[PDB]
Amino acid sequence: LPPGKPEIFKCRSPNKETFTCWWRPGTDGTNYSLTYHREGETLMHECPDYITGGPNSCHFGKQYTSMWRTYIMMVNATNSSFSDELYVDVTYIVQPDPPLELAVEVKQPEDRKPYLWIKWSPPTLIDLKTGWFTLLYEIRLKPEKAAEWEIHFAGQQTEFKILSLHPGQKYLVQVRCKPDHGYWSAWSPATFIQIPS
Amino acid sequence: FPTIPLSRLFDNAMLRAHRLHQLAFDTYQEFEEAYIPKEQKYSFLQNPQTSLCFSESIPTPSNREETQQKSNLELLRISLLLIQSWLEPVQFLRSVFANSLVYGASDSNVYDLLKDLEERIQTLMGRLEDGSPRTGQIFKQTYSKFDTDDALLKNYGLLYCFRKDMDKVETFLRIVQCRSVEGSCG
Ligand SMILES: [Zn+2]
Repeated sequence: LPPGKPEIFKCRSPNKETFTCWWRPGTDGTNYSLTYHREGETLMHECPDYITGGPNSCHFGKQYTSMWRTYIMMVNATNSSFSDELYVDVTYIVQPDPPLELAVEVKQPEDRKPYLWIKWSPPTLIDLKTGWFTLLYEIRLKPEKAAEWEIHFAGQQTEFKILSLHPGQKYLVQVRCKPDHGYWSAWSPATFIQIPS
Repeated sequence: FPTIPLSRLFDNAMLRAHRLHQLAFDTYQEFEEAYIPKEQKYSFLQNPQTSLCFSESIPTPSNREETQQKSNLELLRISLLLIQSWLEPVQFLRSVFANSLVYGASDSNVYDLLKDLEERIQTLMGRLEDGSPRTGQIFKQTYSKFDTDDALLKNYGLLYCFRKDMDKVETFLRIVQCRSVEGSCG
C-alpha cells in the first residue's frame, strides 16, 4: 500500500547471537509496540526487551535468537494506529566493531626504498578461536596532503606492507573489518605517521 | 609421496562452500528482485504449507552453543546430507541459474559444484576416522524430497531454501577447519 507510518530502518547483530532492531516514527505525530512471528509457524509474539537498545529499539536476547529462521516483524504504533512489515534473516545482519591498535612502522631495506609496516587486531566481541567467524580486512592510507584515500584489501591477514614510500610526506592509516557475508565495520581511528630519510 | 596436509584439504573445500553460498545469495536477490517482488514477497512463506524446506527432515543445530555441541564428525555429516539432498531439486533450477546476470552461474553448472564438494567432504570425513563407530545423530542418510501448478512461486520457494542450505554447509565446515586444523583461524 501507499502510506505505512513507522519504519523499521534496520537490525544489526554484533556477533550472530543477539540482534537489535531500530524503528522510526516517519510520522509528523508509550504509543508503539513490536510484534514478530518466526518463519512459518504462525503464533504472533510481542517484542522481548525495549530497554537494552536505546529509544525505538527492540532487543532480542538469547532465547529469542535463532539461526536460519526468518523473522517477520512489524511495528504496531498507536495514538493514529499504524504499521509496516519486515523480513530479517540474522546471518546477513551482522556488523562488528573496528579493529584495535593500528601499529604502523616505517622500515628500511638495505639499498632500496622505505615501505610501511602495519599490523592490527580484531575487535573484541568476536571470538574466532572456535570459529563462528571469518573476518575480512581492509586498510586505507592517504598522505597528509592528499585528497581521496588508497584502499588495500588485506584479506584474512591481520598484517600488511605498502611499498613506494617517500621521505617527504606524512600519512594517515585506518584498518577495517567485515565478517564474511555481513557488514563493513567503522573505520578504526587514524594513526598518523611520517616517512623517514 | 607427501600425503597432502589438511591445510589444503580444508582450505580447498572452504572456497567450494563459498562459491555455492554466494551463487545462491546473488541469484535469489536477483530473482526475488525481478519475478515475485512486492506485497506478494513471501508467498513462499505463505502459511506452513509453502514455506517449509524438505532439507529440514535432517536435524541441524540452531545456535552457537548446540552447533558447537556436535562433534567434528557429527558436524561434517549434515553438510553432506545437505549436498546430496540438493542434488535433484537444483536440476529444475537450471532455468533460474542460466539467464543469471550474476556471473559464474551458467558456466558453473551447479550440479557439478555440488558433486565436487560432495567428494571433498567424504574425504574430510574419512580422515576424521581411525575407526570408531560412526555414532551420534542422524543414522541413515536422510535423503528427502519436496515434490516431483503454481510455476513462479515454486522456483522462488527453492531459491530461498538453497541459500539457506548453502549457508548451513559453509558455516559448519568452517567450524571443523578451525577446531582440527590448528593454525589459520585464531
Ligand atoms: Zn562465504
